[PDB]
Amino acid sequence: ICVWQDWGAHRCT
Amino acid sequence: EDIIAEENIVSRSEFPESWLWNVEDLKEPPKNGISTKLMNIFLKDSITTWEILAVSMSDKKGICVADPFEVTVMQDFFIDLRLPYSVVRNEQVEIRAVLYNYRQNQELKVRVELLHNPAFCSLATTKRRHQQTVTIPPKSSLSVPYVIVPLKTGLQEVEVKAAVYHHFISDGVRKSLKVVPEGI
Amino acid sequence: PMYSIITPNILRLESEETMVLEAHDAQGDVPVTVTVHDFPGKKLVLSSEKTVLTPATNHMGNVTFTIPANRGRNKFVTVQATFGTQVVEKVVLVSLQSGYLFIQTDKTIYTPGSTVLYRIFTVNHKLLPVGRTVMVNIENPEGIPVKQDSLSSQNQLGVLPLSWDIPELVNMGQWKIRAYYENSPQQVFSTEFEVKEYVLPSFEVIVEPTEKFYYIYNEKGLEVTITARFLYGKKVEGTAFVIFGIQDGEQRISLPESLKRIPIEDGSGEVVLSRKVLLDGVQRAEDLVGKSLYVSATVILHSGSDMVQAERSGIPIVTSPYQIHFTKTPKYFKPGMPFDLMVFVTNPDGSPAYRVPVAVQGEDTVQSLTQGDGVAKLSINTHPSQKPLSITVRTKKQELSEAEQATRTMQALPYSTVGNSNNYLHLSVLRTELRPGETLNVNFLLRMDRAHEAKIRYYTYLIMNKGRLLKAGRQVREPGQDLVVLPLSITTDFIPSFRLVAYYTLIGASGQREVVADSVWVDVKDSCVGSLVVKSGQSQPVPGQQMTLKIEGDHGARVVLVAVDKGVFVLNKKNKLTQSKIWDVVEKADIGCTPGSGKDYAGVFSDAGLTFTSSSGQQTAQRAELQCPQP
Amino acid sequence: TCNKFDLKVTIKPAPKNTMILEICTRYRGDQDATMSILDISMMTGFAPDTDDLKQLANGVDRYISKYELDKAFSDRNTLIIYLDKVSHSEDDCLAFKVHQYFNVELIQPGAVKVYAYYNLEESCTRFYHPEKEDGKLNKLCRDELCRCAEENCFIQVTLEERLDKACEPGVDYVYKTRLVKVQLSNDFDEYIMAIEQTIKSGSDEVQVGQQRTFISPIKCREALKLEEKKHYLMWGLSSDFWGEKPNLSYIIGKDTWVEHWPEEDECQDEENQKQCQDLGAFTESMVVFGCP
Ligand SMILES: *[C@@H]1O[C@H](CO)[C@@H](O[C@@H]2O[C@H](CO)[C@@H](O)[C@H](O)[C@H]2NC(C)=O)[C@H](O)[C@H]1NC(C)=O
Ligand SMILES: [Br-]
Ligand SMILES: [Br-]
Ligand SMILES: [Br-]
Ligand SMILES: [Br-]
Ligand SMILES: [Br-]
Ligand SMILES: [Br-]
Ligand SMILES: [Br-]
Ligand SMILES: [Br-]
Ligand SMILES: [Br-]
Ligand SMILES: [Br-]
Ligand SMILES: [Br-]
Ligand SMILES: [Br-]
Ligand SMILES: [K+]
Ligand SMILES: [K+]
Repeated sequence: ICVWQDWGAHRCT
Repeated sequence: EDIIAEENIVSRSEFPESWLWNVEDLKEPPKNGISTKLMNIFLKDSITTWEILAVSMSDKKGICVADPFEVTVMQDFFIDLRLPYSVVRNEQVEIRAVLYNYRQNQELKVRVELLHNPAFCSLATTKRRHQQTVTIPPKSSLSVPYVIVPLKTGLQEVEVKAAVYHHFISDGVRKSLKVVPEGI
Repeated sequence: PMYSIITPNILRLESEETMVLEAHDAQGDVPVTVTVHDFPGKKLVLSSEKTVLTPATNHMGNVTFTIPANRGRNKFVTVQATFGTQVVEKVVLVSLQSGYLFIQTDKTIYTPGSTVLYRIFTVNHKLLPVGRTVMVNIENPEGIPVKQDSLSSQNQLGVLPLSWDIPELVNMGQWKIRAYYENSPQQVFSTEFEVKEYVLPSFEVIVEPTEKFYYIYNEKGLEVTITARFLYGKKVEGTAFVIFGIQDGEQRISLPESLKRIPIEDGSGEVVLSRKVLLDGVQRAEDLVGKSLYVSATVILHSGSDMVQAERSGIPIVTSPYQIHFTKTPKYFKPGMPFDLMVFVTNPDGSPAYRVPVAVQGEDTVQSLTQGDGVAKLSINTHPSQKPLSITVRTKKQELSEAEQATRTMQALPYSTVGNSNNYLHLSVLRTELRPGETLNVNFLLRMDRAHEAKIRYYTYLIMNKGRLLKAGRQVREPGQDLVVLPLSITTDFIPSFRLVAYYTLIGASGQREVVADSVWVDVKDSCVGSLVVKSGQSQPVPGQQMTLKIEGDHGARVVLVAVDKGVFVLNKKNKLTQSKIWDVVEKADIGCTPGSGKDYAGVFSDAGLTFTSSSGQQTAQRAELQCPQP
Repeated sequence: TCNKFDLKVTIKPAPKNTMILEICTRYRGDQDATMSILDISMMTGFAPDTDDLKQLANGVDRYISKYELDKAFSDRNTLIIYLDKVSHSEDDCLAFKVHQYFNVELIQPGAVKVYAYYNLEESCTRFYHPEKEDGKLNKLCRDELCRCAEENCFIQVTLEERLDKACEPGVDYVYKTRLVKVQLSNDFDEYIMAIEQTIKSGSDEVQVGQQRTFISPIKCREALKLEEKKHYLMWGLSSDFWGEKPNLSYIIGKDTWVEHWPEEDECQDEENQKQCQDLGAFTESMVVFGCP
């Protein structure tokens, strides 16, 4: 459900 | 006597294991891109299910193998003649003619007959018929055995005809077995 | 100003292939000339074909070229693309493979003294008709040629009908028809037929276990029903003799204590292999797991005039009714990003198990049901650690107990970045039954840092089907967008399967250009590209009765027919031509070798069956192998 | 050929025409055969006793299906007896009565076949008949060629009919004979005749007082009822011979006339007067007029 990063609509947590 | 004469009975003889080895082009103007070819075939004499396999080849669409298509060919009264694959010349063998009655109510009084073939020795002669009368109940079968000695090599033919007393019901079958030489 | 070139891993002669040419970070019209050369020297093969990449269409286009047959082992070509003054050359493998040969016989089994009727279907890599010369041999069980033809299918609409008379004196056994294209004698297509002395039986015998496997702990043992009916449909009355055995690859163990004589009443009979008899026959219980049982039934009619023998072999002895396979799942992952598993679940015979819950262990109770073709999509998130990911998926089918549920573990390695940069691409689809005439959404998921994300304004994607480039385009992207969706139209051209391989490029941290790639493999539902249906008019017929055969198919199609007595298949049902046997052969020929992704960017392109070669040095390694690696 | 099973089949009259069929079988291998089949066909118009089959059926290690057992007596021209095993050390025997529910002249030999369930190709068939050696149809074989002897035994009396019959080119010889010795065997009986008058001489240029053998199937023995020392009128065909004249024979077939010629003393009785003056007149007319 998510990508580990600090931008974008699908950040983790 | 009120029974069909042996000579008024054409035996079934066309029993190929495969046939309809045919090629056809779908020329007919298409309805929905699909063209429908009609084909007038005559079914062979075997009492089975035939499986029909069509394969098409197209310049634009390529290769298509269809699902197989089955046709069952059936009769209510018939003979099944169980010949072996081959027999050795001058050996006495027993073959069976199985008579089927798939009628629901009628029990059948039938006259069965092995026809004379000078290629075989049997109780059928040129001037004497080898015939048996039998009564088959509905929905059942009866084995009628025949003892023959193949006197001549090659592809040879065995023929049996049956008919029911008082009714226009009959069947005949003629098939082949290979007769092979003895040796030492 | 980076110029790239993309072609298949393996090229083909006298077949049209596409070269996708791209100018990255360039202005104005860029003239491109593409020439194909022989490798060890310069001779120039075909060449030509001219394009101009325009800024209007975004500096992306293609050339369509056809390599002619010029004249041991591997044949290569050096392929050059001149972007202005800049030369980008790539050595690429070449296949002599002309296409496919399928062979049809009229029957599965023949007696001495009869005719084998057969046809060869000559098609290209696209399953379309070609006229080439074909060499066809009939060989005996010993493998000695007994009839040898060389013919051309030119102007024959891809159909070669032939025939052979089997002599009266001939060795019985498994005969073979082997056929190859003249240009490609390495690649032989075979079929098989039996030669036996026999008469046709009048009835068939079906032998059916109640489960398609034996659970080793099942006290009931293996229960089998025997059905017998005449070829014309009626039910058989008789007696069956039934015997069980064990099979451990080539070896058979008959269990004589299993021999049973049962009545066949109303066409039906019932028989059990007891668990004790089974175990007493092998002089432990788990050691049988992996083995198989067979069951041999002989039916005699009450008349005694006919007798039929049948066998049901390959009943797997098992500790689970399911098998989990990770063969459709990429073996590499992108750290930080979601990892998708196409779990494939089968019944122990190899047939796809439908409607079966699967879940990953740990992130456990998520759950997902398998589709019609027995696959389920499961997605796990990964942490940004360069570490081998181990995954365990289990069955969660209720009615089964914990011990009965299936289990399988896989390992996926991390996709290694260009310069420890952490720039990744990840592609994703839904796993539902995909038919042609449908739209499929391809998700592009980006992973890089906020500071470098704005550089990526597009992704290039590539569709590979049946060994060639089917379609290539661009998926545009604006800064800040995690996901961009591509709506890809699925046609009959996509039929058996296809690979989607996408990349983006940029000039990252400290002067060095970088290519980041991912790939996904996608199944497409099996059918013909067109249609073919045989039916009767109306509708039992009597012997010698006329009837109408009705054939519905494509316009201008050649249709070839047979009719076989079903008595023939009772003696032998092996080797029969079917549409899905055809597709399986198409799939074995795929030049792409993995379910998707790769070791790195080059590893991605290569495994999907593509070369990549840029003007600024980044490239796929050379492929000098015509077949995929062995695992 | 029976190299996997020894099979012995005898049919004898019970000690309305009722006989007893006996089948004895031996497996010709190392151990016993597991489940095996006896496929039995009946002689024309014969059916086994239902209670006899029920005795064999209720014997340990035999099986006869109930489908078979509650059959209407007369619809049983074939049956299977299932054997759970066949002994390799001694002959495993069975016996049952068979009744002639249908009386027909000329009855076809029955047959018995034995084989193990798993190999039908390797089987043994023996035939049986109340009057035939080894239940075999009569044939006459010379090396490899054979001719069927299941032909009719002899032709079917008044004057005129004989003279019309005997004067065909197809009728090579016409003899008055004396039966000198009857040589009975298991298949072909031999009747040694002395030729007393050659009423018509054909390709066998035999002189008067010389002996020629007449060969006739064992089935014809009761119908012919030839006796030693009695006299016969006999005509037949030129194709009915057997041997090239040192080991020569005559065949009594469908185209052979055999008739009792009453001796001088018997002709004086008032039953043979009609026959003897017809036979006396036949010979005179055949000698004198010939066959123009
Ligand atoms: C290479 O370019 C050609 C033409 O420039 C492409 O053909 C186009 O593709 C569509 C299908 O998506 C066709 O229906 C059109 O005729 C073409 N477009 C137009 C209007 O020019 C071809 O698809 C390209 N090759 C690849 C592999 O993508
Ligand atoms: Br035919
Ligand atoms: Br036809
Ligand atoms: Br053509
Ligand atoms: Br051979
Ligand atoms: Br089966
Ligand atoms: Br970030
Ligand atoms: Br491919
Ligand atoms: Br489509
Ligand atoms: Br950039
Ligand atoms: Br298909
Ligand atoms: Br119509
Ligand atoms: Br005994
Ligand atoms: K598919
Ligand atoms: K019993």
